[PDB]
Amino acid sequence: NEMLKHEYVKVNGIKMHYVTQGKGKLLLLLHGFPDFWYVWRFQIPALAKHFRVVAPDLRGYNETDKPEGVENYRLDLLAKDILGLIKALGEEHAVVVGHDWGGIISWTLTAFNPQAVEKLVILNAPHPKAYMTRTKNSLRQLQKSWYVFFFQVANIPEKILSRNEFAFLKNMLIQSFVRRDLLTEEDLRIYVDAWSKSGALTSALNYYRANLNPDIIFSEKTVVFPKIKVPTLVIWGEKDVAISKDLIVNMEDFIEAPYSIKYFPECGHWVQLEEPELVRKHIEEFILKS
Amino acid sequence: NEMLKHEYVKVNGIKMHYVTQGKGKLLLLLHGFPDFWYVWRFQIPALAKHFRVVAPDLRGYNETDKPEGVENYRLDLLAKDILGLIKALGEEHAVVVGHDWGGIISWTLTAFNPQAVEKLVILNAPHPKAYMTRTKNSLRQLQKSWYVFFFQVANIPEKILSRNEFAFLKNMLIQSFVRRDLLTEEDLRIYVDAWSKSGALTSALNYYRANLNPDIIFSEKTVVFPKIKVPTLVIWGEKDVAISKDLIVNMEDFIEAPYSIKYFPECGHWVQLEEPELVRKHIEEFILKSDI
Ligand SMILES: [Cl-]
Ligand SMILES: [Cl-]
Ligand SMILES: [Cl-]
Repeated sequence: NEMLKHEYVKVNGIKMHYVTQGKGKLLLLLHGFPDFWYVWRFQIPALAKHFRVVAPDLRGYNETDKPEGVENYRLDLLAKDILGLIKALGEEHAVVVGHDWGGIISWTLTAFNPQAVEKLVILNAPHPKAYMTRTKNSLRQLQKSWYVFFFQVANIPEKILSRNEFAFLKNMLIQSFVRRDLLTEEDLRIYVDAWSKSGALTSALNYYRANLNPDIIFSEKTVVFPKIKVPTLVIWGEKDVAISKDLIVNMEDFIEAPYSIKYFPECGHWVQLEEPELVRKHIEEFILKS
Repeated sequence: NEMLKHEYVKVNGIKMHYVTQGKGKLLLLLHGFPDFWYVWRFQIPALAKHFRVVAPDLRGYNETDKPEGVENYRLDLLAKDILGLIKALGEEHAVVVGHDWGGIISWTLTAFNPQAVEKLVILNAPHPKAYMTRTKNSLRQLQKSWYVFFFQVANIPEKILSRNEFAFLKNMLIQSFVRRDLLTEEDLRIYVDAWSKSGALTSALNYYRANLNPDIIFSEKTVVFPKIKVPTLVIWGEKDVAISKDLIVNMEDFIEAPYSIKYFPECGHWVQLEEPELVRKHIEEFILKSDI
């Protein structure tokens, strides 16, 4: 866009890059792996027609700072980055939309800090308690999560993912799309630029090492996780090659607030790229509802 | 059984435990993970009607020695253990039947030492060159091999697998079976005893660390592997949660000698437990009621 603006702001001891367009109610769009703000390229101008849209690069990604060490990527710290971002942007609360890791962070932010979240929207991101409790008993989820186990190993995943101009990552994306030409060559050049930022791949992989290591996946005991107390919308592409439907059933046990789920039976993990207008529509309607 | 006998023998620098029953033509039964000789409990007395059956515990398992270190579980060493066992049993060769890792070892033994193998029977074990070439290009195989990646981590998988009397491992097995009651309460007690042997879990996991680490899976090299020169029967349970059919089709470069494949469309990885009589019948027919 011409109206899209790049900004950097200090939050939670790190500098965060974001793009923004629009005025009004603050709406955050939070990417996951192996994306960055640009995954929201279709939604930013559309949502910016009625809202102040901010799409940051999460800790470790693209133009945001990249602290060294696995411990710097624990979910508690990632959610504190977003809490800090809302404060730094001059709001008491935001509408928070998260996909993939951005959605895991959003569930966490909303649970522990409901005062900062006006409404929560989740795209293809399991609730932490659901993944922690259920994965060990879902052979289909364990199989879909093969690469989570691969990413635990030091050094090798960085090497394999980066080889031949990130051929693996390009493939991972393509294999996940429900039409396999969903990204253009222009998109891919922009993705490679973000992937090639010094330290970005290791930092992204550290999310898996910090938060989805085998102790967490195969924990004998359930975790304590506060109920969600804000209205919540889940958008769920059912042909997700990374997440089994086993993990999104029954979110209401975790939510003490209005809850709605919109299934997209013929979309996969990148629902916002596959049905960009329907996704935008559902978001706008849910936010304008009250 | 009453006629089953336990023995220990020194081979390839380690002491190996095995059970034996029967007299006549020597037949080896080689288990995989997370089994030991006892996976062959149904087949041993039945095959002992026509063969001298020997079912060893592989290096690292149950009553066999358990050398320290990942490097001691490379496939070449494991195959040399079995070559040594055949020699130690007083014969020049044996019929070799292998399931899972025992099958991978059997492919390797047969390729590099064909004079020691009379005939080869493989149950749900991909040819090493097929797994090495194809896995990295097969999303379905990579997904099925989630646990291969899990097992690469030091210490943690041993802890998780062993906790609460091997609750994980029992679950892993059950989720892999397509028949009920393959493990009775009595069988489970016996399994837990073997699993609990000092160093056994680490040694079993070292097969995956030594031979199927991510560098090996994703390597852009083709592997050298001799052609199979002994008659070979592959038995394949199609509902295998661990191995994609991508890895068993198209053997043509790999085998020179006569080859037969028997698919079991309604069995999984543990085909010898799920259709024990049909599996035994195909083995007996192939070995003793052969062609040219
Ligand atoms: Cl749950
Ligand atoms: Cl749909
Ligand atoms: Cl069958």
